[PDB]
Amino acid sequence: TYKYVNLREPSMDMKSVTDRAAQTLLWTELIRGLGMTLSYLFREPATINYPFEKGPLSPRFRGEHALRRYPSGEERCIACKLCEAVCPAQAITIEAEPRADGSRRTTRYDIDMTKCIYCGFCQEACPVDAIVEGPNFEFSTETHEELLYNKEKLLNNGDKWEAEIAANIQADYLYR
Amino acid sequence: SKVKQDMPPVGGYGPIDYKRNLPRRGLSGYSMFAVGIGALLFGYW
Amino acid sequence: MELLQVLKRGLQQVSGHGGLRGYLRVLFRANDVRVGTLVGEDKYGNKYY
Amino acid sequence: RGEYVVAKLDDLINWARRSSLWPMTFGLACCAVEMMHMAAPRYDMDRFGVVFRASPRQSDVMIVAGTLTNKMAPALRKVYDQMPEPRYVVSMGSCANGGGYYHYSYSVVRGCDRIVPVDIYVPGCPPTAEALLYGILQLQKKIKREKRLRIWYRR
Amino acid sequence: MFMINILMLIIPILLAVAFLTLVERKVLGYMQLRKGPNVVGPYGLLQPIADAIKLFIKEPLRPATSSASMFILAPIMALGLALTMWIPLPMPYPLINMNLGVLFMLAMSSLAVYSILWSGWASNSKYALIGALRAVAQTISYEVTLAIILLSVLLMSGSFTLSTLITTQEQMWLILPAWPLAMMWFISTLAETNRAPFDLTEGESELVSGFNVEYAAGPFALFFMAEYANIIMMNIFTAILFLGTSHNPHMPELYTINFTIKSLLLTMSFLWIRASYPRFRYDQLMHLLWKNFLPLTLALCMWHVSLPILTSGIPPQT
Amino acid sequence: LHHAVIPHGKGGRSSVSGIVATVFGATGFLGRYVVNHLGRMGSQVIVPHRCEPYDTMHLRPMGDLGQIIFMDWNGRDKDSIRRAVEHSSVVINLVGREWETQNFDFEDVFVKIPQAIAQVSKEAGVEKFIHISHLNADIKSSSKYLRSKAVGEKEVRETFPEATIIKPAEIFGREDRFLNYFANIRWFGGVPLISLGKKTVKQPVYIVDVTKGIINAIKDPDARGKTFAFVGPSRYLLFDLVQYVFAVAHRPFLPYPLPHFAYRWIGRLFEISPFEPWTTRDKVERIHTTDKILPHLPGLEDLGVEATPLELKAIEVLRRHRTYRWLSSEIEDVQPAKTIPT
Ligand SMILES: NC(=O)C1=CN([C@@H]2O[C@H](COP(=O)(O)OP(=O)(O)OC[C@H]3O[C@@H](n4cnc5c(N)ncnc54)[C@H](OP(=O)(O)O)[C@@H]3O)[C@@H](O)[C@H]2O)C=CC1
Ligand code: SF4
Ligand code: SF4
Ligand code: SF4
Repeated sequence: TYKYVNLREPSMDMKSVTDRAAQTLLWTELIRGLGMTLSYLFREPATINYPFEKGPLSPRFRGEHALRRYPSGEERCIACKLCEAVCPAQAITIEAEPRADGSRRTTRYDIDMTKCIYCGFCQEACPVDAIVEGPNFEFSTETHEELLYNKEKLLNNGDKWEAEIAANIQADYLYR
Repeated sequence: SKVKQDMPPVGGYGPIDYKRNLPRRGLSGYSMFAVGIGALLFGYW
Repeated sequence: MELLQVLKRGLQQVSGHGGLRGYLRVLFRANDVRVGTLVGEDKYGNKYY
Repeated sequence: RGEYVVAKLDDLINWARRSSLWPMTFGLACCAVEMMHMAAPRYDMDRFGVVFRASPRQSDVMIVAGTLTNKMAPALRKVYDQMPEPRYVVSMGSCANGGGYYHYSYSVVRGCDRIVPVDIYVPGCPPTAEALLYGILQLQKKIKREKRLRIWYRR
Repeated sequence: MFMINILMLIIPILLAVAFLTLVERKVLGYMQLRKGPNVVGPYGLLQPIADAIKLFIKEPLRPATSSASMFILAPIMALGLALTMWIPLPMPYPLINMNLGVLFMLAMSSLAVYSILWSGWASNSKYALIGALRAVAQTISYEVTLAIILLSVLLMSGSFTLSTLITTQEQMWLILPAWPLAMMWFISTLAETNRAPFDLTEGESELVSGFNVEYAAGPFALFFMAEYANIIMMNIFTAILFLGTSHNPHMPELYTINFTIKSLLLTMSFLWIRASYPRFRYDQLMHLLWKNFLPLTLALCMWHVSLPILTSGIPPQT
Repeated sequence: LHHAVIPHGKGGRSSVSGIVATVFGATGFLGRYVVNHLGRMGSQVIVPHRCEPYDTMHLRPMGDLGQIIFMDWNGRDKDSIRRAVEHSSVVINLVGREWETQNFDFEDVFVKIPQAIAQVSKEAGVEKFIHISHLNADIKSSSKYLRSKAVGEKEVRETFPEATIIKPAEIFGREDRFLNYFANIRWFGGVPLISLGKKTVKQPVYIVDVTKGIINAIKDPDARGKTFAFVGPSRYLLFDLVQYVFAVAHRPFLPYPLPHFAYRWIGRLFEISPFEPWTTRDKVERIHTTDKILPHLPGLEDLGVEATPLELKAIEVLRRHRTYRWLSSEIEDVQPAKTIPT
């Protein structure tokens, strides 16, 4: 099915022709546009008072990365490199070896936050919820080097945003 | 337990308007011209 | 007359911010003089409404 | 002391510049859509004194919002060189930060910092309109800390 | 005491221009569901100060291809003539009481176009040239129509003195007998001031910035200052022509208050119109004022020359 | 030169050149070219700056990520100098001023700062030290600038004996004070010249020639303890050099002689400016000082650099000073100046 958008014929009765003549001379339809913007002047603006008011988000928000721990404090990452393999932008670099106690742990975990496309695949691929994208979106830097995170920066992010990351996961892990 | 999912209410959702609605306003062409001439005549007098 | 209720709400903001010093502090610190219910305060002094 | 008076004048000109930032109307890719949403009603960058102007000669900030290609790199430096000083550059998004999703492409400049100096890096693909607005507010606080006149006085 | 009088004229005009920028940015904002400047000073009352200081401590550059003398003369000519349009305005007592005030403003308005033509040509840029030639086209569109409209309104007043328009409209506004002329005058002032929907000499979406594309820093400010001082001046002219206020010799202050309000509301309409309509094409503007206004303006010029004669209502010569 | 300081790559921006350089006075004219060349080969550059960070921004693109490091230093603070050199293998001193400020005299920036940097560099174990003197430096000059340069050139030898001292002539380039200084005289109508510029001989050198010589001295192991004289290939008369400058710029040339004492009084008037003076009594002496012929010092050719003639690279510097009428005039339009053959 379809419909014509601009297939119409104006009635040629004298009253209609005079109505159009008044519109042409008295600018009637140009004053409706004035009336429409006049109403908006009296509507409450939709502007939030940033940084005191923040736009709403959801638990699934994909922000700054963080490396998580277990309740014991042990690192969750066991150097499986699934996040490194699935990263579309090849933003992750990992190196691992046997730890002093024998555990499988990484000696390098670098995310180039300027290659990353903030897509969430790494947290979808992680079998132990080690790597997550946190809710932080205010981490602008004054240098390109500050965005090349290493394992120390990512662990601090985890120790920093754990109280919030753990709650967001709790509210969304039943959809994953 | 029972499956819980993001589903519509049992009775469905209420009607949603989509058609163009530009209301008719103003006076007729005859009335507007009549008011216009009347203003001129008073102004001239 | 709700026109008068508008003025009283505007005056309650002055009293709801703890006087004239508080009313001007928030106006020049946040460019907003609304008064809302206090929800809590964190260890750094940030107040949430 | 004479260094106190210049410090107050330095505050004055610093205030005049961070309160009247005029970005150049310059967008490249998806990151420009989030730059429009900063001008949209919800965030309204215009209320901070930030107004877009099309001419490079009437601009104080270049927001490189999107991917920079080898074909576009000469044009970007041209409009940057034509901005009267003082001028600031804000790199928005992964593409303009370090090449982003197209870092290993034959036709993509790996970071706009290879072409022009950069003051603030806004990470994201794309950064939220609230993340770019945070970046512009960080630029303003970076201008507040300039002490040109307190360094001229001590020469 | 006359030098003080001049300063009591130009200095307030610049302050009015400075805060008309703030009013426009907020009025458009609310018509666009925004707030506009509300951070730099309470309710954005310090925004004009910041922008002025910013531009005058910014680097001004002369394009390598520019003609330096014309490049610098043009901004001076625009602001100098922008302030000169105010000295014959009765509010209610003019600074320079001219017997031919109406004609003086026409000549000064025409002379002020060359600040656009010479700025664009001196820039030696293609975008500055295109905007300059739109000024030629735009002035060819309204200049003839704008003069005859004024002539038709002066045939009810009596002379070219602007103070005499206050005497003409003492019993009744001139907008009642001449609302057809008021409509064509109002749209002619939009064209003359290069305002939307007739902002063609600049045309941001078409020419980046038009004639002033190369100007920067202080020199750009003078063009901006002149443009807004012209909006207020032309809306003051409109109020005096069609919304004449009653003059009490012993309470001249009451005139200014009523006269000031009518100019602001006419000035707000300019901001109102910029937020409501798209932009004409500079060839459609010519057809608007040559095929619609001009035929009607000539007819209304014949009518207003015959109407006083056939009703014995010819105004006094003095 | 342990494992981290072994060269790698193919001399690109992402390579490792093995050079860890501290360039003092890198925010000036000769310092932006040195940092540019060091960062082109992938060198670790430390840039101690005294000025606002806004004025160091043009230096940031000049290196890959993490290659250019900025520190804040003070000429009279010996601890700041140590923080900026203790990790470097070569130190390059480019500090200088063409005038005197209320806070730093000519002997503060040419005798004390150069000696402070040299001493701390030796105490910190730095291996190479490159000091930029002036060609016309000697104790018995009419210019404090040149008198102080000779003294500083001597304190460096006594403090860092293995230092490589380079003595350039007047350097011409884009952001220079030699060709731009002459062209900008057009604002004052005529071009004053002491003895009408007929008794002064100048041998200007190109900035890239000086920049490539300094880089070569770092990599060449035989440049230690040797004083070099970087000069151009041709010697000109000041009248002919200035006349050529106005010919390239297509500006009217109206020279007139002015007594040496009168040119000093004029220079004294310009020195009152609380900003960069247009001219000083010292600049007048330097401009009208014959460039020394030092055949006993090795030149650019001893570092593998071919001196660039002034003619080939003068239009790039002076095209900015032309009007729209003469912007497009080609290089081959102005006849070359007259040289002083040996
Ligand atoms: N005509 C020429 O160019 C010649 C150059 N030379 C020598 O080469 C070196 C650089 O010359 P050039 O680049 O042309 O001159 P510039 O003025 O362009 O550079 C001067 C540099 O030294 C710094 N400087 C000056 N005074 C101080 C001070 N008290 N404390 C700290 N830093 C200071 C400046 O720092 P900042 O800008 O931040 O204030 C700047 O970085 C100088 O030693 C000069 O004598 C010798 C022969 C010819
Ligand atoms: S969010 Fe996507 S692009 Fe970023 S690190 Fe994870 S997988 Fe890679
Ligand atoms: S997917 Fe998880 S466990 Fe595997 S390497 Fe990445 S962060 Fe470590
Ligand atoms: S950083 Fe992301 S949003 Fe921005 S241009 Fe690149 S892919 Fe698009």
